[PDB]
Amino acid sequence: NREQVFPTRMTLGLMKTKLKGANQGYSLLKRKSEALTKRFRDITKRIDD
Amino acid sequence: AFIILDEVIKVTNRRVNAIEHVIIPRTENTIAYINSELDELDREEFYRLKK
Amino acid sequence: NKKAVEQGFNVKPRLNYNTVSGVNGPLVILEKVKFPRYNEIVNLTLPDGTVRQGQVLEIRGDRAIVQVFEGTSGIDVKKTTVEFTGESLRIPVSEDMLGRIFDGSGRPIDNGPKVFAEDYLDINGSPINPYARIYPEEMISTGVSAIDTMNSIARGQKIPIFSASGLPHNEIAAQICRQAGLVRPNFSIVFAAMGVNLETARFFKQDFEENGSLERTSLFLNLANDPTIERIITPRLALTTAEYLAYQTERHVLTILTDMSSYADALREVSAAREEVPGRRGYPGYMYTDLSTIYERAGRVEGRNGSITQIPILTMPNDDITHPIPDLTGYITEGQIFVDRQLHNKGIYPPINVLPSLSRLMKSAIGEGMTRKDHGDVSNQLYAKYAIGKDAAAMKAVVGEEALSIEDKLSLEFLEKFEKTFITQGAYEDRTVFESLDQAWSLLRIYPKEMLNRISPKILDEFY
Amino acid sequence: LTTAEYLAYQTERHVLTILTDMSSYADALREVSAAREEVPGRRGYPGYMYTDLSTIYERAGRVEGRNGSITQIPILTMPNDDITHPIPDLTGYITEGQIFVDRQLHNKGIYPPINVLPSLSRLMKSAIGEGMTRKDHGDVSNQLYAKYAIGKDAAAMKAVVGEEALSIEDKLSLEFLEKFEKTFITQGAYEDRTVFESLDQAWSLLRIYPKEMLNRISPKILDEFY
Amino acid sequence: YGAIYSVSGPVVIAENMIGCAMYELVKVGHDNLVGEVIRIDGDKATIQVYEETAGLTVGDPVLRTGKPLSVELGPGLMETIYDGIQRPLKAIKEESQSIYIPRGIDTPALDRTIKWQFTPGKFQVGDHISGGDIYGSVFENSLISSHKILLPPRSRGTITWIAPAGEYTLDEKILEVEFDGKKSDFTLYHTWPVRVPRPVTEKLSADYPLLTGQRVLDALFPCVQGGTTCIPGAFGCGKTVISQSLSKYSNSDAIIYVGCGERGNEMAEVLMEFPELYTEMSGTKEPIMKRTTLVANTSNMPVAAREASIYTGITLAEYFRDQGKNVSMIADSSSRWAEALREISGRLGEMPADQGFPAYLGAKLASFYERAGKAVALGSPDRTGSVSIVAAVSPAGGDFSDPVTTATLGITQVFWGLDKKLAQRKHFPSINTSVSYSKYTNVLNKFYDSNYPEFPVLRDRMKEILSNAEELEQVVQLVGKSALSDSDKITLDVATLIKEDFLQQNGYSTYDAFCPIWKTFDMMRAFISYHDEAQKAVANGANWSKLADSTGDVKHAVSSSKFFEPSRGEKEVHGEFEKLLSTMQERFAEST
Amino acid sequence: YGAIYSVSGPVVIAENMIGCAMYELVKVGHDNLVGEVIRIDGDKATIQVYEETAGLTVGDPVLRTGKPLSVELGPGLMETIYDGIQRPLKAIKEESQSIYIPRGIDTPALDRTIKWQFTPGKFQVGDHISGGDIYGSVFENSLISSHKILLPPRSRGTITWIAPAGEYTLDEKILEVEFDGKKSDFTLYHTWPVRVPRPVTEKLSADYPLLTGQRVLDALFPCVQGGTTCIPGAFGCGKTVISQSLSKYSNSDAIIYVGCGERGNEMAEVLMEFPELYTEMSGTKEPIMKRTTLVANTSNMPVAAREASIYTGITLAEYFRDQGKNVSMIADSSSRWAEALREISGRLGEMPADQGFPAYLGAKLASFYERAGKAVALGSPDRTGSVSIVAAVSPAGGDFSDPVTTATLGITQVFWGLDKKLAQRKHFPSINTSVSYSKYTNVLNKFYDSNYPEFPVLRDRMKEILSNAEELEQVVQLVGKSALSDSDKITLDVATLIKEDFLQQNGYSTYDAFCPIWKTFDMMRAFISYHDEAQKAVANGANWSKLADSTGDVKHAVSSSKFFEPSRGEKEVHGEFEKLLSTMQERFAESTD
Ligand SMILES: Nc1ncnc2c1ncn2[C@@H]1O[C@H](COP(=O)(O)OP(=O)(O)O)[C@@H](O)[C@H]1O
Ligand SMILES: [Mg+2]
Repeated sequence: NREQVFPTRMTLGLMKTKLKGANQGYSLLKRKSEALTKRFRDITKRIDD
Repeated sequence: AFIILDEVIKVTNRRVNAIEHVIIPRTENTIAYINSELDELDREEFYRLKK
Repeated sequence: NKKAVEQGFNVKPRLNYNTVSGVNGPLVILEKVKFPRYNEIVNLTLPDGTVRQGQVLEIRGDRAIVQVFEGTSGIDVKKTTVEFTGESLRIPVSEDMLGRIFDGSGRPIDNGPKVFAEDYLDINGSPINPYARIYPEEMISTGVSAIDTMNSIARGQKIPIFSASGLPHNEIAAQICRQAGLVRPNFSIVFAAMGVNLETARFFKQDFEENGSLERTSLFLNLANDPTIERIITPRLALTTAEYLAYQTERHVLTILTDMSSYADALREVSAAREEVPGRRGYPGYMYTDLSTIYERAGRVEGRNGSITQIPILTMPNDDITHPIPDLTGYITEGQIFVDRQLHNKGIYPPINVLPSLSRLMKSAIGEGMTRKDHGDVSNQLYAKYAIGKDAAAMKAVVGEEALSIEDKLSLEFLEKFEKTFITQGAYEDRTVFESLDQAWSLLRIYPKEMLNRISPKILDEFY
Repeated sequence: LTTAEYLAYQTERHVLTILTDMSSYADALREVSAAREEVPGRRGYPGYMYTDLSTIYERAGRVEGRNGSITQIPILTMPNDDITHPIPDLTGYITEGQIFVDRQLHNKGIYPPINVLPSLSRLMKSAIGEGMTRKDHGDVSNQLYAKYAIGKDAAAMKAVVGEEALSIEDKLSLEFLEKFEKTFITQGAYEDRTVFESLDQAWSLLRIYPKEMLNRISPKILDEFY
Repeated sequence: YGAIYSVSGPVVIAENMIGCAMYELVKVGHDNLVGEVIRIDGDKATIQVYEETAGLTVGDPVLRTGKPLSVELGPGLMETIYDGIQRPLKAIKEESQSIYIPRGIDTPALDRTIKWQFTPGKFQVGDHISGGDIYGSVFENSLISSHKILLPPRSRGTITWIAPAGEYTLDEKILEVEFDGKKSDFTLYHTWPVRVPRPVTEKLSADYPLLTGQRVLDALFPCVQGGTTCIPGAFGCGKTVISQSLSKYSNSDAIIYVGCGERGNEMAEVLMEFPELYTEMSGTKEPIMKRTTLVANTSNMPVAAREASIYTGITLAEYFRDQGKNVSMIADSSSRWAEALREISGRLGEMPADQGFPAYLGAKLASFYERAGKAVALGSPDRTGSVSIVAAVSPAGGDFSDPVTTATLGITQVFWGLDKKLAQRKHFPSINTSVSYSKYTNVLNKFYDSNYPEFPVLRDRMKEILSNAEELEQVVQLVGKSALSDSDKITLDVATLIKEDFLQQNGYSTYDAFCPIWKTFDMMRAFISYHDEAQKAVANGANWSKLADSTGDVKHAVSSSKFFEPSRGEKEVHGEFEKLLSTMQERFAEST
Repeated sequence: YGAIYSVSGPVVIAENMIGCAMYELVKVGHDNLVGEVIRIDGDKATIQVYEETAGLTVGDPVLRTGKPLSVELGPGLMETIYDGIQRPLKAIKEESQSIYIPRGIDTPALDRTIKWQFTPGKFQVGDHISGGDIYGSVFENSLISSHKILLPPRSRGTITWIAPAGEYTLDEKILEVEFDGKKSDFTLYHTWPVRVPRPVTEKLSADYPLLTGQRVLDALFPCVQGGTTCIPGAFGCGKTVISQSLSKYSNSDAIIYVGCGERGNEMAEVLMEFPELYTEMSGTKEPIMKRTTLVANTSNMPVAAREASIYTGITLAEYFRDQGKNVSMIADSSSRWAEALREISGRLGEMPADQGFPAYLGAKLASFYERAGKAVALGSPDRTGSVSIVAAVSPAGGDFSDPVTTATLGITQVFWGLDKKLAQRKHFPSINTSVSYSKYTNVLNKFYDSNYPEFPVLRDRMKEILSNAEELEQVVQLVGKSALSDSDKITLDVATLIKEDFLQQNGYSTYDAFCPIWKTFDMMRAFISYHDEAQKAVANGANWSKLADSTGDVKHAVSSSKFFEPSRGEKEVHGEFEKLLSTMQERFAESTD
């Protein structure tokens, strides 16, 4: 339930950078999933037509 | 296009869930533990300086 | 008959030391002390007439560093008068303590008389001889399935209740006290509140009164308003009373030490008042020993029919096992009952997460003789399948519900019907251990006979 | 601050003290504290840095009988580009706002390299009003902040879902972000922009949006100024 | 008497101080700077002076007050503005004619020049008197009339002489009590040590609620007179609205607002807004300041003052509780107080415990919160006051993992949870219903069954509706919204209506300034009845879109249930709510 | 006899005590509390007493024994329980008639009333005798027969008189040595200072394995007879149960179970269960307790006595090694010993070093763990004993970064790390197969080649399977199981089977309480053969899902091999395993066909 990181100030900064990047990637990928799902709904409607 | 798009959407949703439920909690727990250990080292240094 | 009376009929004058060298924090230092003891509880008289008790902690030549439980506040060099009793802190105990409410330091707040002492026992106590101990092998049917089947409390067990700040640990502890009883045949509860809220103390007192336990309960209430230094001695006083009533009276005693987190916070405050080692998270390096002198007063002894079961109620700060209070208490005590905020938010009562919970004294005190043959295998299998359920729930959250296998789906169903129907209980519902085991066998019969790999083949054939 | 107190309160004039390198001031506090036998606090700085910074900062403020004011621009220097450091933490506790200078903006040649997303003034509603500034100030600032956040989101979104798949409210927002960073935030070091000229530039930036899109602006101000 | 021996920053060592007590306030220096005694080593007595210590030379006399840090309890505490040390800011400004606080200013904490009307109590000469007994009454304000004069809790004995009715300045003798020697002479005031809680005969259970007026606060997350709550208290979260409401629209007969380390312009804002308040307790509008005592305490004040601000406030609240008045204490910037305590601990050199906070922070917080509660006041006559502590945590660094925030959340039974995002979304009072909670519902069930029996189940069902709507919103974000069933659509619509009308209360608006408990109960009844009617219509098989089209009138009536004015009150609003329930049932049934 | 100057916690600074050496045993107080001198600041001499300091007064006399803390070695201890300062708890209970240990009770460490049948050794009158030479033997009990009486080290000379065969107490003279014209009288017992290790002729490389009985400990991370061991883990991980099972079922001839900072109910459980258990060694069923002695120091006992208990236990183990017996000392918690050291250092006022633990903690641990090792005893006749140290380090907070854990891992050779995620969900032993290691596999290759040749290759295959499946488990937790290949599916399934059946060993069931070396080897053979057969069948082209559906019976038979009773004998069970493998091969061939 954690990462085997040696406690250090540099390691703390690296892990904060990792958390910020992961949050940014999570928001970006959630928005991309929403956009792709809108495109997918359009695609399936065109499939029915 | 429908099949490829569905596969890509499944992969992307899986990766979003994986991030939000593993990477964010694991990194947050690592941050908390590193902060606690840094506070512990600071407290040990404080006690040594007090001595 | 009893020769302890003869030494009682002796009067010992006490020296009143107006010589107070200095005072700092909670520590008041005396000078010109004539042969100071190491734990002589003194009676320090304030200039205003208030009398606060204190015990010396370090005694250099002609010097004694007294810490006062009520606090130094108001102590003046010129007017304070400190008399040395010449003996360590001794609680006046008797069989009449049962049914009386005492303060943090043992002074009766029940509006009744001072306890008519039958003996004066040192609160610090003595270690029980390990050769004189008896391994607790008598199961207690607490009535709650999560503690009786998954875990198991013996009679001499000292299993605490790990919980967070807002969890219903108090309601669980009161449930155990009102339902505790030997599986194969009463408990004189000794309750020690340390820094609890008035609401918590009132709840415990009202529960005992309404369940009738107040006729056999001796409360040692140390509220949050009470001084923070006598939280150190409140569990000592209650445990000395319990040790008396158990070993020297042959009464089975439940010792409920509420807010051991508050006790340990008082311990850290006392340590930080001195130049003590900071241990981990600021708690003293001797914390383990202190908590040992608290917890290890439980257990049964050879030749004496009494027993003491300690159910300390911890308050983990951030619901973290790794915190020093839960870690040290788990290292010392003989198990733990892990109250879970996740299950409490889910709405389950009792909110016991059985995975972090454990009981050393299940090994013996469950089996073919104490209860039915299948209990150990059933508990092991239930633990395994509950963990598989939690892991499969995490996998479902990560990668959707379709990717799960048949085993994962079965394990999710088991998890749902185990948390919903087995762990969950009413506040006043008591389940016999056999009924709990039958529910457990229903939950295992969710599975096919092949997947119950922790069940022995004979038990599985005879019980499936 | 003693000079500021004198001028503002015994002379009735407005001051605007501009302190510089309060990180250097905290280092001097560290040196002075360790000159005595004081044990270092959280990050080596004394435990009373909160008190010292509180005195220095709260030396300012308006008063009742005197028609003078003192304003402060402490101007910190964050050591490792973090707010968790004691100097920024305490400065944010005592003070009443933040203005953030960003390395990302500085590396793009944008002067002043101030990013308006982390920066805020808690007392902005009082300063930006109708009798003060011009009556569109608050709504214009809120709209600029919202559209700048949308511009950053769209800039991150373009490299993920392509430029074409962006909505109109994302493409126009990208254009607004480019014009905002390269013309509004980007200010000549010796270019004096009054509040009215800056607000006119802000309206010029906002005018690329049709009036229907500007939603944080009140209808009356939108109908009058657009 | 005493004399200075060593000055190294705030810490001062004074020699020739034999007989000086611990934590006792001493007048340090020729300017009579106030400081307490930290430790004693023989003659010496380490003193931490409160004000700035520059200029104190060796040989400066150190007069010993003889008493610990004490609150100046008496008439004239009500509409004054104080600090942590309880120094009158208005009187200091008037006396010094300067915007600054002169160093070592010793203005009396209560107005001695003002004359108070004193009416002797039931006690007469020769009758026994005990601590906390009311031996007189003083007319102080219009909101707070008959400011009951209390014998000091420690004092007791036989009454020797009691002053007759008339006007008497706070500093002159009012009562003489002989207890093994008539050494007691009592004025209109008494001094009580701040750290020592004022004793009570018995501390009852907090049963009656604290009706703050805000619908969400007094419906879903209620607080009790004598209960302790918590508030995030961050910037731009509605903390001002919550404080204003609790100050003027609550049940409290008195208000103690403490700042304990707030920012200068925030203090300016609160001390400029509170005198502008008006509470319509009587027919004529009168200021809320007539019943609200301020402890104004910025960051320039001594760290000792900032650490003692909440203690002084709770002692004032305890005093007004001993008079039988329900008191509400708003402890803004509790964390600021914790930071001041940490700074004091660092000055001591005491070992840090967690994140640098002292070892005893949790114990001090628990004791301070336990000092709050309903209690029957000491001595005769029997009267039961209560102290409510509403402490805005204002976490340091914007995180709830701080030791002080964790301790406050654990100890306080109610968390009201102002939401910064919801406040930014133009919502008031911006209460995050997902994280806010109240543990006083179990004890309030008695009052609710006594007055409004269905209110607990109504609020529980409203919380269930909101939680189900959150789940349905998550589902509608994950997949298509139209895939949701009719029941889910009704849940979403009714919960959106509840958020818009029931939860969003406009303080500025006249109709929603203070919604009484009866009107809140009636609105809960109306909303739950509308939800039940919609659920019954769905069960009947009617399309939800058609049902909404037909019952738009009932929905408009439910929305206007906000707009019903509590000015008429009592049966007029209740009767109109009874009529609204009849219309809702009829229109819903007609659509079927 | 000096006075007392200060009593702060467990340390007692004693004034007017010039002439007291470092680590000299003293009798502090009127109750004669046993203590050891730490510092000597002139006249004063700081003393760490091994009893409770409550009631000590300034001025109370302190006597200087003139000796270091000395354990008492000889017949008697084998089946007893002690108290760190080596006070027999049984004798204390009988003498005091109370359930508490009296303060400053001075009961002899070894019972003097018992008469031991002494048979003189090969040394006769006039023959030169050196330190550690065996001049006789006594019958301690049924299991420890011929408890060889060793002449104390550092003592040499010519035997002037040796007692004949008969029954003697410990006080009676047994042998007399003349050295440089000075006669020395030797008895059945002799005291040895615990701090100084007992001398040996030459320490040897350990080559025989210490059969713990646990499957994972025996196969994956083996330990030798004479090798140090460490078992870190949080509370509830299983270090205590692992230690108790090792003491019950190890092949070591003698067990020294040391309890430092361990709850007394564990000592009671040992004292109750060990007599019921029986050892198949010595040709007859003899109780385990006849070869196990306990050095019990409960957590609530005096703080300073934990170090004394460690040293007493290791010195008893060294004595039984010098007798030629393969001993295995088991410290309950070297971490609790280290916590006691930290408490003493903080009471003294020394520099905290790391986490408050004194700066000499690493050196003390290194010395204590270097006490262990296979060695030839000091004197004739030639014999080769050993001492294994299985010490359960208990980290604070469950983090293996603790100073005591790091120093213990630096000094030890075997790491049986415990995972709490496996401690929960009842997966004992909770040995974390990833971090755990054992550096004795290279030296045990000889034993494996001698007895079970395929043991190292099967063990390496199991380690590879577990590591590969751990990587695949990370991959599947990240991106699901759809991407994994067939062989990946077999690897994951077989490793889950291994963890559920082979590694998971219930120490309190009849079948898996003690899995012997041959049963563990057969089970590795079965599981590895199952993995190989599944891999071969899938490589032949059979779909893994259908193969699993068809061979569920074989998988259940493999998983149920842990239920085979070791009591049935090696011949009977090995036949059952051979039949299981044959039927497994037939079933896999039929499924493939
Ligand atoms: N091999 C095993 N078989 C069965 N149960 C075990 C085994 N190892 C440990 N346990 C269980 O773990 C529990 C905790 O004991 P243990 O973890 O050994 O104490 P410690 O916390 O000192 O390590 C015991 O109740 C025991 O039932
Ligand atoms: Mg253990």
